[PDB]
Amino acid sequence: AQSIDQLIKARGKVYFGVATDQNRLTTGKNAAIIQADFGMVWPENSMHWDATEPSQGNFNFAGADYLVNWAQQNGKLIGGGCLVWHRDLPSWVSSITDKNTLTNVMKNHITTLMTRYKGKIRNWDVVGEAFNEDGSLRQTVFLNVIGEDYIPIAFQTARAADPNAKLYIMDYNLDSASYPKTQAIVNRVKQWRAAGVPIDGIGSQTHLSAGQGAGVLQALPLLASAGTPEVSILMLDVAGASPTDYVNVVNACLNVQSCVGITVFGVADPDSWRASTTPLLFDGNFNPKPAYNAIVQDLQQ
Amino acid sequence: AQSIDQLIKARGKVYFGVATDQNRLTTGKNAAIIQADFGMVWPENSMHWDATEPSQGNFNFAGADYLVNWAQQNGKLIGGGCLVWHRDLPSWVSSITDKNTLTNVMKNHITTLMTRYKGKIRNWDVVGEAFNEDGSLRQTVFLNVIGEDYIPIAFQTARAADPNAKLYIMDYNLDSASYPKTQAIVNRVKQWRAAGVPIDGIGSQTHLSAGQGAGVLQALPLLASAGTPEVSILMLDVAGASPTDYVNVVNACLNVQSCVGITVFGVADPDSWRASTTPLLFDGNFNPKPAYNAIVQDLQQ
Repeated sequence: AQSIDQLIKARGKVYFGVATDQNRLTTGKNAAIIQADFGMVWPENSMHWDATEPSQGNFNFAGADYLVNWAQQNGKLIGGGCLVWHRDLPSWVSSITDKNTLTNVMKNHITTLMTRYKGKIRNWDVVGEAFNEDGSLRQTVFLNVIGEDYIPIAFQTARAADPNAKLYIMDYNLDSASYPKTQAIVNRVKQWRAAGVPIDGIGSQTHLSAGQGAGVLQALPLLASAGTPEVSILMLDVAGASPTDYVNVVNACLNVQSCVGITVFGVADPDSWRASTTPLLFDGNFNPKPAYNAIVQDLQQ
Repeated sequence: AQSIDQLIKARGKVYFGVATDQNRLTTGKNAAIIQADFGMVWPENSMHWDATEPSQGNFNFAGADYLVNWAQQNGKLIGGGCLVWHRDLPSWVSSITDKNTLTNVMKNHITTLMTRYKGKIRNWDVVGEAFNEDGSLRQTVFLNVIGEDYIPIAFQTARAADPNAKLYIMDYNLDSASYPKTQAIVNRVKQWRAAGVPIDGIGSQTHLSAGQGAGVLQALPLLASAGTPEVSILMLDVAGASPTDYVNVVNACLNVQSCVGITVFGVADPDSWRASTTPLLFDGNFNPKPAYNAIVQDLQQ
């Protein structure tokens, strides 16, 4: 079973990565597969806000520490979870109505996580899921209380905390070039970067249905037209795991110079958040599926 | 699938349980199977010392809180994870050399966790894996620094923290009645209870190879001869998952009045610590295996 990370590096990319966490690495065959076949690990849950700061100032780092240590001991790159988003946000944060307080709470959360792992994390998702489907800004507690400058503030705070990290904005449903959300994030990132905001990358959280891989061949070039140094495919899975869909997504990254790599949202189907759609590259016996072998063949040519 | 928890309750027992945690409940089909078929949940990792007190006096409860909330919402009993053992132990604990200090650290760890969930946890494993295979006490930091009184102190502290909870000592390789460790824990528990130590249960961490189920029919009655109010089988798995092995373990519990129930160490084979031995009751597609149906039939006769 050849390594898709080694093959994608040979094509000039940085990594083929996977989401994982402590109890994945201690069960199944996940550790062995990640050691052999993937070049970068991401925290499935252990760096999100609900996991890391469940009460104000009460930081929970045991899970993230385990992942970072494991990655360093096994020579893997590390991607950092989402620092600022609304999903599963603890109630103590969404209850805050004072602009100064929330600004400092946001800054402290960013700075504390990034400082702890300073120099060890290749890229951080600083802001996630900030856009509505129509392309307007999603009305989260951060937008409602801080205002539109919360995105500039978050990225400026992150850059100061670890200047070595690549700083990403991330969203989903960026999979079609004709979708308003895709066009909107490009336009806003262009305008933020022109004003000096340090957005190094756009990460596309690519959760696809059967047959949607082909659209990424046109969407990813559009995302790259925003002019960020990097773009990436994040937390990829595909209902049905057709080889055609997976190969199309891989070729989209190969076709876009600034695409640095691809991360898949888990190793084996039974550990997927949508396991009934068997959407990953390894089956419930940890055997590589046809999609894995099709990626290998596509990368060899 | 018919519920083995309902069926074991119909035979006069308390529960058929399973180990789980937050990222199991949000992936695969684990939540649906636990809702339908199991009556108790245990924390796979979220209550061990490395997860809950990675620095002195500074506790991490996000993962454990999630599990406790989920269980209460879904009407499930909750078993508490091992409070005092040598596994998953942070280096700050194992570097302590003063008896008074380590005693206070141990008491504070016990009291803090048990107080937080006071009244919500049916069972706590207070001390785990305290015995060598020859029946002598394992030379852990607790034994080396405090001495053999650490076990009485741990149980007396636990009883004061939550008098409602059933307090267990737990160990593995208690699966054969002629094995030295089995008689040794009986000897010591009888002594401790005669000295008024509040040991309510012996929990047998039952990790079996093929064909070893038959021996539990003699070992579990021997464990029960120590006179604790309860015994249980914890974190059960069986290499090969033979119906004969699983049914023999179930019948050992049915044969022992004081055996309150059985907990299996996960739901589906790919999420096992020894997945290559396919040792659990559901396969990698979340289908019940022959051993599951054999338990169903055994409990109905």
